[PDB]
Amino acid sequence: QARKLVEQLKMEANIDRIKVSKAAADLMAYCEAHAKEDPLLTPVPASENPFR
Amino acid sequence: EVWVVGMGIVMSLIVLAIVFGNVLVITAIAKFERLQTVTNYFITSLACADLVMGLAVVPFGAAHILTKTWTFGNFWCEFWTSIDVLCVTASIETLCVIAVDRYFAITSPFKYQSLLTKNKARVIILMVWIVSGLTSFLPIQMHWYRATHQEAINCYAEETCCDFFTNQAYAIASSIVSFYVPLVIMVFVYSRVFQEAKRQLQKIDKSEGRHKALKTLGIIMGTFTLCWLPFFIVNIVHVIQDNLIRKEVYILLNWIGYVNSGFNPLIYCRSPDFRIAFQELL
Amino acid sequence: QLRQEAEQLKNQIRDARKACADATLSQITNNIDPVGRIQMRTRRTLRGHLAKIYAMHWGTDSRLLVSASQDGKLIIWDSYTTNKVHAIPLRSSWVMTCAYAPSGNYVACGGLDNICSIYNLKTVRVSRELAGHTGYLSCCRFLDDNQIVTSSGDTTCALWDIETGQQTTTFTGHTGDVMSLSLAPDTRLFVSGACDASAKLWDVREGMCRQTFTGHESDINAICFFPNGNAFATGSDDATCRLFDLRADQELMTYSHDNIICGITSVSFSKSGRLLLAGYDDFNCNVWDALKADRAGVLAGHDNRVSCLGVTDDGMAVATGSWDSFLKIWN
Amino acid sequence: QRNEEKAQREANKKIEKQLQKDKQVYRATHRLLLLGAGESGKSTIVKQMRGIFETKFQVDKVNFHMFDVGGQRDERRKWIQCFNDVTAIIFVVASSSYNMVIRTNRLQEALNLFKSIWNNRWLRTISVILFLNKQDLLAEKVLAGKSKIEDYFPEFARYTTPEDATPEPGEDPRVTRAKYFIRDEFLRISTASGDGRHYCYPHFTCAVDTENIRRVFNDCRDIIQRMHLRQYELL
Ligand SMILES: CN[C@@H]1CCc2c(ccc(O)c2O)[C@H]1O
Repeated sequence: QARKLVEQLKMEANIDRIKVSKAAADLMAYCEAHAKEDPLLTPVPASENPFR
Repeated sequence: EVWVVGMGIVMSLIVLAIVFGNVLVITAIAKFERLQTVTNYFITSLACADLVMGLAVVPFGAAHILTKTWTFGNFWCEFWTSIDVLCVTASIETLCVIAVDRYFAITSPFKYQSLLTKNKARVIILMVWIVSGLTSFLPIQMHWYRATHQEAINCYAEETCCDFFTNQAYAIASSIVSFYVPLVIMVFVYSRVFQEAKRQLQKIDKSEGRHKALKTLGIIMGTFTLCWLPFFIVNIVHVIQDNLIRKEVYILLNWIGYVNSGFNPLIYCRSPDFRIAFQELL
Repeated sequence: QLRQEAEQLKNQIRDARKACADATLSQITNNIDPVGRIQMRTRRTLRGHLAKIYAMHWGTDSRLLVSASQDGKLIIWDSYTTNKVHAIPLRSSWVMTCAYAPSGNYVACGGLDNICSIYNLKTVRVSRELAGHTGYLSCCRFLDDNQIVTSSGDTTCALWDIETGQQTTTFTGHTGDVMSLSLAPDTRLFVSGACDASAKLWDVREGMCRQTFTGHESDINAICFFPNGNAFATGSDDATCRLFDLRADQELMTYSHDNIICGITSVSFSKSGRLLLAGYDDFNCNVWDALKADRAGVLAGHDNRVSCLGVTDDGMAVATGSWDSFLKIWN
Repeated sequence: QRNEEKAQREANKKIEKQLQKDKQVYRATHRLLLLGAGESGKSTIVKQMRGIFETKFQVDKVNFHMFDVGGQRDERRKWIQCFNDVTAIIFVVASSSYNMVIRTNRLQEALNLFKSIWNNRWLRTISVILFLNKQDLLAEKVLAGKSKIEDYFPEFARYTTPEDATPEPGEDPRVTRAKYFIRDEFLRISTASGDGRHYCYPHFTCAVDTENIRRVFNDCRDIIQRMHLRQYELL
């Protein structure tokens, strides 16, 4: 019971964490680089749209 | 004439109100998928009938009253009369059908789902419209309703006056089919519904020891009765006894029956869903 | 006793997470241009379910999607042509999840009945019936044609081998029932959000919860990875949607508006990851901007409560299946 | 080419016809949920009318379908929000479990469960049919002086039997007071929260009773009648 929880927290303790600035910058870079190929973000042309 | 312009203004307001209300009803039903319901198909049928009435017979009738003459052709006089009869009969029969639907929904809740379907509702609406159209167009278009006395003959031959003269037989038949049979059916339906509501309220009081039906039924029945019954009574009388009733009173009661159409959608569309749909529309 | 040690380790984890933080995503993001207003309309409105809808899953292609309802029929639709390719009657009257295999050959459904039935589209019959769960299976997803991961009413999440029909491994460590699950672009990692505020990342091969995120104040109804796979977003009965980052191991942002108090049933991301789309108990969907956290659009077409929300792999369209038995395709 | 489109349209038409038949079958059937305490006596009443237990019993040519989600010892009920189209929720409570306290009384926990069901944001239009099991055993307990409700329930000390209460053809005043006190304890929770959309129907049932099917049929009929009346603003 409690031993399993203690072991799980001990295992979760030793995890390397990168600074939030770097992670935010990586998410920013992905969103900026892959923004061109997004029909939702940029209104797709009517001819290009399969639905309409 | 100040008297004439006032009548023109009041009829213009009446036709505008009828058209606006009914168009709003059809638009609200058609726009939203939540509103489309088996009973709402009958509501749409009633709204369409009243809208056709307001578009066709109210403006032409007002023009006939104000100008005191019929500028258009005799065939258009007959067509206008047929359209008016069709609209009135369809509207009243649709009210009767709505009452019957409520009766079958309350009295037999278990079998109500199977009793009424979309296809069956469409069949019922088509049958109502077919019988109304027959009763209106066929006797009028085939000239069975035309009277025999010289007073009607001169009016029918003349191309300037569009007045209604009818036999003692067609008047009775049309009045019966349009109003009296629907009146009896609706009275019996709403008596049964009131008894069921009273029984349910009595049971609820028997339990949970720690009115509303009367007001709603009073609206639904009394408005329709006070709007249509006098006109049909004088419709029967004018062939039963010609001398008593006057033409002006006859037309006045007919116009009360007309404004019944504009009163209908304020009564039959007070549900909160219809209110939300109306708010979204406007 | 052991509770003191557990509290000490939890405090150490909290201190490490706090020291790891440098600045919020808003601090970096506020400089860039906003997404602007986003307008979407119901390109296709798909009809044919008797009862209210809970779950849909887009196929590998953007063409096909599968939906289920309590009327007992699992219907596969062709989104482009608005045609019903298949309709599968379901043994269980109540179903709460759907799954469309990456190959498209198989489709699996769960339900209140504690059985994960898998149907072979290309033969529709019950290929395998998966049993061994105490509680209702809330969500099911496909690692491949042979492997399926199911979150169930009991705290355990399980990985199954379809051919063998037995649980290859079971994931334990949650307090409440597991409601939502999402797979990474690579099939190695997956998370599961449960009734408890905690949402845990799992490792399929190891079978252990590497990280646990507990930012929420209530049950988590929806969870979904970022397309990169480094982040995921969680819905809740609270009006907040939160974006969690695996490397940072803590919450990055919360998506909430003062006016809305309804919970979030389903969440999803756009292909680029800029737009977070979240369903709501308020009969409408909201399209947040992930970086800005400022709402960019609203989808109020549905009449009843939305229950599912998926975005095509191509990124062409978004489909929301609500409780009015009506599933609508937005673009 | 167009042949594939024509074949797909034909398949769509066949599926639509099958769905229409399924809708015709589905509309007739009325769905019920039988929620109750584990020790209340659900099994006996289920056998009386007859992970999830589904039974199909028909009365007066009306198809009733009943589901009973038992087991797993669930305390936070999330499946309860799925049962939104059910006409009625059958609640089975043992009114004779007042003295038996499972570490709070079982009847008190049943009252809490009924309150949770009643005050649910999703079951705001679902009526509850309440069955109070083991009236004979309740009578056996109340006739004996070992356990009295006043000791366990403090409101019973000042409580009195309702004037309009209808006693059984053969029943003691004390058991009548006890059963009516329990029924009013449930009905006090039932009445306050509701706005008139849904009601509670309390029925006093023994294990030997076999007329429960008719009682459920009548309760469902009343529920649908009241729903239709309120829809038309008549009630
Ligand atoms: C222009 N006057 C018409 C002619 C007779 C008639 C009317 C309405 C309903 C009927 O059933 C009728 O037979 C009147 O509106």
